[PDB]
Amino acid sequence: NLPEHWTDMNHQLFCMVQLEPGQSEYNTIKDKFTRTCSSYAIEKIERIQNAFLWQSYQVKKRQMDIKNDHKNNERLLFHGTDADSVPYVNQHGFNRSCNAVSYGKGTYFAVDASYSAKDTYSKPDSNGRKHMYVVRVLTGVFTKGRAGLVTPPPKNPHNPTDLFDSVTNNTRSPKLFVVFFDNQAYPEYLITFTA
Amino acid sequence: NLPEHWTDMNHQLFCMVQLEPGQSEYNTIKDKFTRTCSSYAIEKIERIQNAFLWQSYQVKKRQMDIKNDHKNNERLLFHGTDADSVPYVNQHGFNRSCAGKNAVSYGKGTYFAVDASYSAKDTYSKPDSNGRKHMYVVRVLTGVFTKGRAGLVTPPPKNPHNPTDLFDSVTNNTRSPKLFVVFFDNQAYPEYLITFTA
Ligand SMILES: O=C1N=NC(=O)c2cc(OCc3cccs3)ccc21
Repeated sequence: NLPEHWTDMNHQLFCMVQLEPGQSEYNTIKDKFTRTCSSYAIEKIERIQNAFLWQSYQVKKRQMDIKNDHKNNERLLFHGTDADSVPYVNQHGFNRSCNAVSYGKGTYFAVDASYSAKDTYSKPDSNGRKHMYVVRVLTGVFTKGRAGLVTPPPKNPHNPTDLFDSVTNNTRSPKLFVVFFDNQAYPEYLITFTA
Repeated sequence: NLPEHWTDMNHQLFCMVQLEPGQSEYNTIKDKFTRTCSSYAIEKIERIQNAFLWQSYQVKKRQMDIKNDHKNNERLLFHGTDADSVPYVNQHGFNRSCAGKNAVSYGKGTYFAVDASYSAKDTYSKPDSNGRKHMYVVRVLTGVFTKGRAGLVTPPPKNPHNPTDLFDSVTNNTRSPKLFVVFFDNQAYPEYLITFTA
């Protein structure tokens, strides 16, 4: 059930598609980035077409929509990484088993591109190029995190296996989210940029 | 896609079903266990009906079946655990982030045994305060595997010049496998829970 806006993949299951500057899709993703990163230089934006990762993510989304008895479980967030991790993320997505982890041992995603644009996250490569993903994240119902969590806390410790979907730094005004399970995050676009 | 011989769960997403001795389904599990654990006695065997874990597992199996083309990717293995872990595994499956270091480590992941005798060690199936020991029978997507190494946090690449094309799992010995380690969520479906005693 591959999305309409994907382009044909000649019966293959993985491809990175470079977006055409000035078209609707490129403009929308560029705007999300330049909202906080207007001083950077965008080299290119690529659409990640990973059939298997999409499949696994959409199953978790359908499950969370049933569990939570509503949609609104999804947010678009940013994730900066080093060049040597980009092939892994494109093919396999995010892995908690692979920086500060103050809110738990999961994968971190930022509300603002400016945060992911820090050199500690989007490490500039031997040519000055920096890499940041635009990510579909199943944040669902969330609570404040804490150091040492390996899963989100329970919603009520009377039922210890019924968990929050994610954690955050601040529930009223979140700036980061942490997810603790594979296929809770789909890397949708890769931005290559310089300072 | 739920299997047609499961009990009707009446819109519920999760149920444990107590099996009857003398049914083929009970007897095959009892025989698989007693092949190496004849000194122990089974209290009960429960079929685990977890709709969401099943869906996510069967998606991964279909993907590995496509990618590997005509491999037997699935093995039926054992996993001993403590009573405190049983409610989490029943609902959420096998989480590598909660796994202990194994006495012989072939990587940082969830361990599954070929022989029930391995899982029956008190180190894994810790007796509870009533002397009950707990062991899962698990469908595991072992896929294409190689000998593991203690450093691993994912299976190793098949080819060092293509680091993202991975083995599906690792083992202690490729010629005579006795354990498998998996490093990803929804690569193992907890199918039965054996409760047993000395
Ligand atoms: O874009 C990111 N890429 N990798 C990260 O590890 C990461 C981590 C991150 O917040 C980590 C914390 C800050 C304060 C306390 S905990 C934010 C963004 C990213």
